[PDB]
Amino acid sequence: VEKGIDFKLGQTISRLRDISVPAGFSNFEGMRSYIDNIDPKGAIERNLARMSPLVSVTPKKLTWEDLRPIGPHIYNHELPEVPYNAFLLMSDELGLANMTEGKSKKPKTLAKECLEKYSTLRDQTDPILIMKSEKANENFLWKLWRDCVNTISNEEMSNELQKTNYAKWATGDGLTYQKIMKEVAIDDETMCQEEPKIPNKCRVAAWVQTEMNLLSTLTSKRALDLPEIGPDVAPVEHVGSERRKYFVNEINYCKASTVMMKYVLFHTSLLNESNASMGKYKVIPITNRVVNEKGESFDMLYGLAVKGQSHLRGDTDVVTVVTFEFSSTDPRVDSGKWPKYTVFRIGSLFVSGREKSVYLYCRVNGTNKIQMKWGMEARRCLLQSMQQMEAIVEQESSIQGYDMTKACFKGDRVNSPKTFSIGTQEGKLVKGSFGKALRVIFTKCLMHYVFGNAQLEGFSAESRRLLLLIQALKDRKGPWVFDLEGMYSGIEECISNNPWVIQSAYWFNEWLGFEKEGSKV
Amino acid sequence: NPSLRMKWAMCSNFPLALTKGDMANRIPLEYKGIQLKTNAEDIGTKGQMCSIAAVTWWNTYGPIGDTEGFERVYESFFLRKMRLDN
Amino acid sequence: MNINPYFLFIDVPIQAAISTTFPYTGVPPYSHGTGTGYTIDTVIRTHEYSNKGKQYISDVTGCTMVDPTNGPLPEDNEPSAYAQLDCVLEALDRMDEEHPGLFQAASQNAMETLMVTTVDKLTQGRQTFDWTVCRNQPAATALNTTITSFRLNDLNGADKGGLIPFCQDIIDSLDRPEMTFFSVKNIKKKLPAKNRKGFLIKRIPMKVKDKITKVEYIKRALSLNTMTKDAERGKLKRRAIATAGIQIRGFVLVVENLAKNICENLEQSGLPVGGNEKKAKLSNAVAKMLSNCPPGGISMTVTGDNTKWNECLNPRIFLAMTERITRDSPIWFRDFCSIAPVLFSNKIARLGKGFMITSKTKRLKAQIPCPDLFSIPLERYNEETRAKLKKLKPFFNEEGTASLSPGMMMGMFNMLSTVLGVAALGIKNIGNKEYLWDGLQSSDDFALFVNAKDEETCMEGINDFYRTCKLLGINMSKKKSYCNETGMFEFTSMFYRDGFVSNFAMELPSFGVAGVNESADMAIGMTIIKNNMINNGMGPATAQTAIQLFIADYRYTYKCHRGDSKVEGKRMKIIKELWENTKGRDGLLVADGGPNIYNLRNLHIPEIVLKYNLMDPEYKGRLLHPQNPFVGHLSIEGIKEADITKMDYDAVSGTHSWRTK
RNA sequence: AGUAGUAACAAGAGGCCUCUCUGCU
Repeated sequence: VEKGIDFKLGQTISRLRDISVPAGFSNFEGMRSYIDNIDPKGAIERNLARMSPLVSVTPKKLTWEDLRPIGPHIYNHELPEVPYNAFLLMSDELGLANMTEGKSKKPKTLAKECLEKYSTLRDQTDPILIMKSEKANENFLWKLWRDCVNTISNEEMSNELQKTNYAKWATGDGLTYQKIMKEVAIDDETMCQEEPKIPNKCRVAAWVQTEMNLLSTLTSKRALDLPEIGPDVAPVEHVGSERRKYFVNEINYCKASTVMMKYVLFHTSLLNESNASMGKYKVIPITNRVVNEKGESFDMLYGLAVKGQSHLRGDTDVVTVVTFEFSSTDPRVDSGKWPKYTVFRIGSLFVSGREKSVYLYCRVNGTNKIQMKWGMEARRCLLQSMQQMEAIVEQESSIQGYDMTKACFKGDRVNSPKTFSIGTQEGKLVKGSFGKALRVIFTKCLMHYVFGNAQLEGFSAESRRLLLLIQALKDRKGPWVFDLEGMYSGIEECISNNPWVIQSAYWFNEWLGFEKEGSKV
Repeated sequence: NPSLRMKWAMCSNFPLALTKGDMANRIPLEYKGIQLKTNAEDIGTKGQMCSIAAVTWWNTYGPIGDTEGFERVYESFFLRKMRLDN
Repeated sequence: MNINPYFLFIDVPIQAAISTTFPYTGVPPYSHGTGTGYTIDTVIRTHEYSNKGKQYISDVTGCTMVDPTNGPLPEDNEPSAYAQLDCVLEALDRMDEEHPGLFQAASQNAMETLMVTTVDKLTQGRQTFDWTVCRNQPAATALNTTITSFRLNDLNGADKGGLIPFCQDIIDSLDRPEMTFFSVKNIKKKLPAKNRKGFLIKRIPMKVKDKITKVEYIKRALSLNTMTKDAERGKLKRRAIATAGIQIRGFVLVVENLAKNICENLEQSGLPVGGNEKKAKLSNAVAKMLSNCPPGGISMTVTGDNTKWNECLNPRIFLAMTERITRDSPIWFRDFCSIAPVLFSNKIARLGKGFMITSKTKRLKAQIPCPDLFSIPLERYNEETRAKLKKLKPFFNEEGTASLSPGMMMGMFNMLSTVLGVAALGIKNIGNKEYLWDGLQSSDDFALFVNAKDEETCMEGINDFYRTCKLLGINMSKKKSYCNETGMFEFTSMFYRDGFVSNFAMELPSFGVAGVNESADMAIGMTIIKNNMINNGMGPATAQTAIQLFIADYRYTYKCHRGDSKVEGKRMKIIKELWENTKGRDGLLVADGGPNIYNLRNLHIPEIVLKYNLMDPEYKGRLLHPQNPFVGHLSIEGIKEADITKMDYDAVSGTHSWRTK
């Protein structure tokens, strides 16, 4: 017999094939004979001729006048100032510094050695309440500070915390709802479905600008020291080693790298404690190790933290972290920044001969395993910076025929230091250097880590098309648009209460004003 | 997550699976205050567990084995290294 | 002096610094709760764009079906599913008559690959909806349970080995009057106790044999699991993805193979191209289109996106496509290549988990499942959910699943839709007017170049392309598309400006310990950096920083810092002792406390082979010991093969090749 | 409370009681 394959359909699949034809046919064989036999030529023109003229793109030519500012409700002075909702303090932190020889040690031990040196802040027992949150309990929060500062300073190895009434209040014990069978839920009339709580609508606060100002500058200490690689042999390794040794030499002493390492070490120890001890409340200190320009290692203690009951089965179950952090910033200077915090005044320090007041910011806070797991990997904030740096170098290498890293950084008799536009003092422009631009890029990556949720994702993805349209207007490519109100309304539903998204909208408006003003010249 | 699982395993005291023989009898039960391996029996396979400090104990003070002719086995990467070195 | 980051764009072009508009250092958004609301929304949106079509009732399943093909033309810029049949037939006929011999060659290649492959191809994929237990499973266990339950009803095609008898078993199982299967059930067995009650009601696992009817087997065969899309960057609000069963994978594989064989010989398809070939594809396309412009004429370029793209394509249009393509083919392959559109035109969405109703004063909560969704009055849901349920109600079947005729619902035909887009791009002109269009199409993304005498004729050609794609069910997003002159565009988030190509929207992966063992993770991490540097175009200094970040994470995870460092621990004591005892210290491994030597040129070499001629004889004796008690028994997976979640590393079986409990 | 953002966690399963060591030159 002939050696042909067999695939013969049943009855049910033939009926499902018979009822799967477009409109105008009866069975499958009529449709198959229609496609095989008849000729379709010339039908697209008739179908376009009988279609309505209201189906179109309606294209409009883009001008510099059709670009209104995005998000006009952030200048509205009846909305509240957007609060500070990051996990840890960034530009307001105060590390109690204790000089060591550089040996690593347990966190509990580090805090105990840092508090015995600064023994006037540890022995403070009578508080001075400066600021209180709306729903906080200042007596319970002060008793939790005393319980942490006594449990970190005893003469054992454990940092377990007893479940007292204030630790049960602060860690939120006994607040989940009990599940019931679905028959009792259906038969009961007072069991509705909860309306969702949408995020708020806040206006621009001035503290994000000072966060961007202060985390770009150079400090005196450095907490970043990446490990080694091999020697350099091939010339690609020479070019890469030159760009590395200039980028790291510019990024090392900035405040942002100190804040990045503080976040890395804290989320590491928090994840370790949440997986190791699910049932206990454990004291977790906020610490770091830092080094000045002579090689002297310091241990910085930034605060203490209480971890709740971490029985986190799914990846989005929340554990409660209560944070007590030292600072020197007066919380009554900028009152609209701290409604989430309870501040006490716990003492004084000598920075160089003068007294600085020392405040304690206390806050109930929370996190899930995905944010703690992505917290240990905040050193990716270097990579996205460094990669971006090379995209600014190689475009300069679209001009000449050698590695222009030294030319962009120092130059020679041919080149010059490429001044960048860095910011706006008093209204006029201000030009910085390449290292200052690298630190602004690194702080932008870091604040994408710190202040990043779905609002930042949606806002970035919907304003990138607007940035490409403005690039098209700068080049005089002459862009045409089809529905600009849709692009703008897709942008402006992402600006609710993220501080970085509101400040990005403000900065976008300022830069678009500069670009319009420089178009007329 | 296998990254965090390997992290929390290396935090644990005995995460490894030491096979039997006389070599698992050469490794002690402790060393300078570091308990290298435990000493117990299992339900089905009758085994023990050990630390990674025991692996470094093997690499520091373990017995010398025979490696007269190791380079004849994995010579692909040794040709890679021979191309790299010149 | 107020620092502004956007001022970076005053001295740098925006394409060169576009990677700061990718926030890839923050957390990708996850979805706590149920994806029942998002699935109900996707069902409503699918049935909303096609409600003006023919609505009827299936005489197989009883679900309410909706057919929009050859329906009325649109009258607004709202999305449409009314694809005319003669327009798709004319687009495919022009596509065949411009590339002669293409369709017959693609059909012959697809049949001569069908007559080769075996059922293990149905394991090299993704999760699979399991009809036995009504849940997602891996592909191997889903195929295994389907085979061992087909054996009870005398369906022995899979015992032969091929794919054609297995698909014959699939299309013959739909005619069984009763289907019996192995369902794992923890049916209780009563055990005594010494307590006040004396019984311990426990759940002992076993295997029982249950059976359903023919209609229930059909509705479980046509079913489609739904969930929420986790960790998707670039959108504010979440969305649902689907997942099909195992009764459909063997046909989807052949249809995808046929459309890939068409797309490989298409000169305007940016998929499945990959690497620096993509940057060459953009540059070649712009060069070929600027090599055809009229003198004194303008060449524009539309950078575009597709709105509701996999919700408005129909499976009946795909049935007509595969009936046209496989035309000069034998009858059995013409019936084989027309079964995946049949099973996709009758698909049934499963609605997920349900809705959690709470009582705030008594502090109680419960979860209403999908069958009992309409068992409570509708004024106990919130307004968004209440309008959703009022609009869902005519399509809900009483088993908790909702009918879903139109739409592709996630995209399983990511190549046949690409063929439809290229068929739309190949028309080039309507009514002898003075323009010509061309361009690239990548599944959902597309880029359209238009050459004409001025820019008014360019806009008229763009309008004709929009109105032409309305006739195919290809909806072009008017809010996410813009149009400029040639030399500045974007395709699959590869940006093109003045010949320069900026390749991005690839998040750099977790340069950290994978978790297999020490030598395995070192080899996997260095191969990750080398593959990123070859394919993704990662720079030299970026790759050296990635080496250093991986070395820091590696030394933290396995507690194996350098011997001349001040780090302390239970392992660093013996590590510092080893550093004290060693004469030649550069031969030590990273995990023994030695230094790092990896640079850009030796990422392909194993660590042991890289350092072998530098070790002390004692250290290589203890390291490369023959009877070392840490390895155990050998197998291929413990030597070379492990996944990245696949690669093949080179691990010399020394004492850093242990394994856990 | 808090995290979070269109919907969930703020322990669960059982007979007052049980089960689910952590050092970033």
